[PDB]
Amino acid sequence: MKYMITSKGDEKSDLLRLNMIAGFGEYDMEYDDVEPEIVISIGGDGTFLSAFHQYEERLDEIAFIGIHTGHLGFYADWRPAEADKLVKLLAKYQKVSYPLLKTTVKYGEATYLALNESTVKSSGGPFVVDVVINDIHFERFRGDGLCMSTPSGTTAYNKSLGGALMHPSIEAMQLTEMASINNRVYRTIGSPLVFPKHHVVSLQPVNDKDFQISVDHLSILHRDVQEIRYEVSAKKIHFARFRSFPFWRRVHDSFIED
Amino acid sequence: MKYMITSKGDEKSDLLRLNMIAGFGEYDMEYDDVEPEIVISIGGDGTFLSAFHQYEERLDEIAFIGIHTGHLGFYADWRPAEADKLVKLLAKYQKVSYPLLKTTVKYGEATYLALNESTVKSSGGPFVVDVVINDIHFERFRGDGLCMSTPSGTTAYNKSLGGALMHPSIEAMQLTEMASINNRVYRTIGSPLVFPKHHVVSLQPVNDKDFQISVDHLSILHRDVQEIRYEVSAKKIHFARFRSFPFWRRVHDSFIED
Amino acid sequence: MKYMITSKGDEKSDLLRLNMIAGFGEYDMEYDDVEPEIVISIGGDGTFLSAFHQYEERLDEIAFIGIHTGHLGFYADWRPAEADKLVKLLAKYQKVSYPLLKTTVKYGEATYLALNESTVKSSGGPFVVDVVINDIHFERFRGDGLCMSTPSGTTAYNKSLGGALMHPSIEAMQLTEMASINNRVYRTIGSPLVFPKHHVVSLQPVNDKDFQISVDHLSILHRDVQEIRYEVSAKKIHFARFRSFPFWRRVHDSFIED
Amino acid sequence: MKYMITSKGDEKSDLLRLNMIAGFGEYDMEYDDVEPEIVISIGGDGTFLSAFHQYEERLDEIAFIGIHTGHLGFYADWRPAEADKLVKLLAKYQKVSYPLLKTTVKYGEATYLALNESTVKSSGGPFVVDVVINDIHFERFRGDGLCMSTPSGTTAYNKSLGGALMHPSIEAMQLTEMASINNRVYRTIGSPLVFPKHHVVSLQPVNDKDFQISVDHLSILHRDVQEIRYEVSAKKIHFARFRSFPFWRRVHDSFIED
Ligand SMILES: Cc1nc2c(N)ncnc2n1CCCl
Ligand SMILES: Cc1nc2c(N)ncnc2n1CCCl
Ligand SMILES: Cc1nc2c(N)ncnc2n1CCCl
Ligand SMILES: Cc1nc2c(N)ncnc2n1CCCl
Repeated sequence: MKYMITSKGDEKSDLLRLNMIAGFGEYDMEYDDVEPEIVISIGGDGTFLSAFHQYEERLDEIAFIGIHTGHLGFYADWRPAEADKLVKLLAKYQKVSYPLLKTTVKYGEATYLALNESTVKSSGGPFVVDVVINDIHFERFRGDGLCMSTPSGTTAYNKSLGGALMHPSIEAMQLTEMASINNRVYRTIGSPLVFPKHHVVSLQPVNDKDFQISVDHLSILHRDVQEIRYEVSAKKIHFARFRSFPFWRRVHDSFIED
Repeated sequence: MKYMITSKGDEKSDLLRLNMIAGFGEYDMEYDDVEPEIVISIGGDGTFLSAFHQYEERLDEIAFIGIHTGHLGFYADWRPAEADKLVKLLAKYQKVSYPLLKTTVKYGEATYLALNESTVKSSGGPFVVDVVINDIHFERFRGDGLCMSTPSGTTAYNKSLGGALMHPSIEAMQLTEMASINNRVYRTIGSPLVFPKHHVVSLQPVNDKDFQISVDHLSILHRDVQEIRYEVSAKKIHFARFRSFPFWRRVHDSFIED
Repeated sequence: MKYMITSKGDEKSDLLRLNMIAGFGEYDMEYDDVEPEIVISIGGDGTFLSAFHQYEERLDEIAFIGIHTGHLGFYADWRPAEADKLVKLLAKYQKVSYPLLKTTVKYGEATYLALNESTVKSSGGPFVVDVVINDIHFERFRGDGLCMSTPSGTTAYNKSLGGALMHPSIEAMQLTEMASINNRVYRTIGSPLVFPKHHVVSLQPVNDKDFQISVDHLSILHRDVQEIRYEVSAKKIHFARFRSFPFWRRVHDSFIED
Repeated sequence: MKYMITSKGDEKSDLLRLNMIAGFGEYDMEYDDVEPEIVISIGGDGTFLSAFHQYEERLDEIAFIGIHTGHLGFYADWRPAEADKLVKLLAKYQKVSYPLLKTTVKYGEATYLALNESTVKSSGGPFVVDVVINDIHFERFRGDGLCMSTPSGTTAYNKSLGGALMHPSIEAMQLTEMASINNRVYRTIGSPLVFPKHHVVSLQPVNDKDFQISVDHLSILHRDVQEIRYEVSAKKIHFARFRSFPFWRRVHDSFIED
């Protein structure tokens, strides 16, 4: 069974990576960073984000595993001291799948897959877009930007904006506002919105058509934008589970105490 | 097919009720407020709430219809001028189901069914409870109270507390905080929490065991409480749909403009 | 110079109280709980709140001192181990004054002095009041209640409701909302409001005239209420300062780390 | 008495400007856009913002007047139909002063005067700064940015971020957070902070020293930044008042109804 390991790049992560590779060598494991079936991330949730996007074209044949060399992450939920215990079991577990968010941009198409969220800002000018939900004009948003988050991504940027945390077993997506203007003439919903599967949220410009669109940690500028389309992707990320680590326990350890 | 009609009690609602009853008399409809299969509510969402709780023992044999004599409600989504058009079609539509919230209270059991939400406060003293999620201690809440809302109830009390609006096709429940205390020694999650089906949220006392527990508009005091249990109910409320009125359009008309 | 000491009532506070009284006996200090000029509070901010209200008729002749036997409080900012050091200096310091909030209730008058805040709720029914600012109708509030806080009280209940923290050198008062309803027909400002000196905020009923009015920790029901009047009081509480303990440092220790 | 008039540039504003200039010609008024003593703004609060910054070097000799050709603004509080009535009285009123915010940037100094607010973001990377209040380390902020607002500016960007509205008679400044990160290891105060006169709020970098600093509508990038200093300015903007238009009425008309 093929595998590969990505490292944060610091001294602790590179050394932990070489010790796991040496451990897998004692088994029948084959290192292959081209067509792997097991992808291990050593570092933080940001390193795991990079590992996910390096193989988003083969998500159905890959089970991800995360190791946090710093603090407890949501995707990297393995202690460095438990690395050798992980090498044995990984060489012969069950698979756990999380939903993902699809982002489509159209000009005068480009699709992206997000694990945390996808946000839209205005390249310098004021951000004004009309929010269309299933071909129905819902609101004209006026403010800093908007954030569409996955279930597992609600603990990231979505949380800082006031969004709700939702369990990853729910196939849904959540949209939250960034510093919206609300006076007697400009009105937005304010509340976060949770959309189920097969619901399409479209963002359409009003004046400016240049938007700073981000997907997870990748932020790239798009010029002459006609529409930004959001929907829950049909593809899912697969994790390799070896023990019981509930999502609500991960939330407790990351935010309450540990 | 049996039916019944509840009225808000004012002049406009009582007159609209008698005109619909006379219209149903022209068909083969039988008025029966004991074992009805069609329950019509004329007034507001509060009147619809009363109509739901009067027949929560026969939810699987009843399709609800709401008429708003005041402003546009979420459950009463029919104009009074469309009443006669409603009488004809209702006498020979499709059924639409929404999930519900189950509330269990234990002393030293009482179950309730909520359409909007179920909240917990403290009878006078300070409100302190431990929040347990699937037999896991998540947080010790310290503040005014807590609110567990249904999907269709997220537009009510849940919205005023900062909760997210979620589409009723999602079988889930959402918990939100009321004026929580957060300093260097008392810590809550703050964010709203969305729980899927088969997840159990338990509230357990610390000192005071008397709580002011509410279900929709019913508020009753409970003494010597041992545990408050929350989970998505297996029973669903059934609406009779005659036209396309999306939930996100109901949200737009109630909060954006109409 | 006369003095008195109030205790939380537990073992640690009562013992610390008797040791300070014995220390003051070694000086020319006279214990008098009737007409004191120095009032020491041993326990928490709640105990300090009680000590303030026991002598609100002689605020101009009393300098308050707080000792926290538990965690760091905002009004009780002295460690128990620093008690003997406090007894010496207190027997021959400078005075520091904080503004207070005045609350007037009228029926068919009763004035109260608050150190933290004064809140208004509805005795069971829904809470609806019109908010009048300097004889100008500002908004019709619809929700759980309202909270008018002093500058030093903004770190208490006001903080849990989203209010801003303001330095006690600012003679002002801050009003915050409790779970307000905001749809297309009911509209409140939502933002907290900071009022300067000589500004009068009046609350007037709409239907129900019975309100659960609270002042600091005292909560008492009022029937047949005509108006609730708010303004910054002309009286100030006086603290005895012996060292530099800035307000922003007290906020840091209570909420960031310590 | 010298005067000048700035226009939004559209057809309605330019025509209203030429009609007022012709009206002032019938009096002893002298048009001078170099050393004026009366500055009239015709358009919106953005146009008024431009008019303020064009003459921030002569604030003590200038009384500002605003005219809104669109909707009711906070600084432009005169209807276009009341223009001729304004020309007569302005040619022989009382002066009203509002406080301002001072912003100092230091490299390896540049001072700015803000009427609404001054915000700090990170030029691309993550925004991390230490917040120092009167030479005391208060918090290490981690998020999108920070916003320091004037009293009259609290109805603008400060409001969208959750800040409190404060009456302009209070000489103070208010700081609010933008999408802060708060987990078990990163902690900010969250609440808005209101600082009185003579209090200094300093922002110091951690890693990145390039910041996108904005003052009102001007946004300019600063490289190799050592410190960002905030304090209530000693200079005040002067308005020419002809009638009673309370601040709380301006808030009502802009946000509640009009
Ligand atoms: C990169 C990333 N993702 C998440 C996530 N889902 N929850 C919480 N933190 C996350 N991070 C790191 C930001 Cl501190
Ligand atoms: C009784 C009730 N239920 C709801 C609901 N689900 N959404 C919005 N408003 C509701 N109301 C009436 C309160 Cl105004
Ligand atoms: C009674 C009290 N007053 C305050 C205050 N001003 N700030 C913070 N905490 C306070 N407390 C105790 C509540 Cl934990
Ligand atoms: C430029 C500007 N200043 C303000 C202000 N102080 N309050 C409200 N709106 C303002 N605007 C225009 C933004 Cl819509």
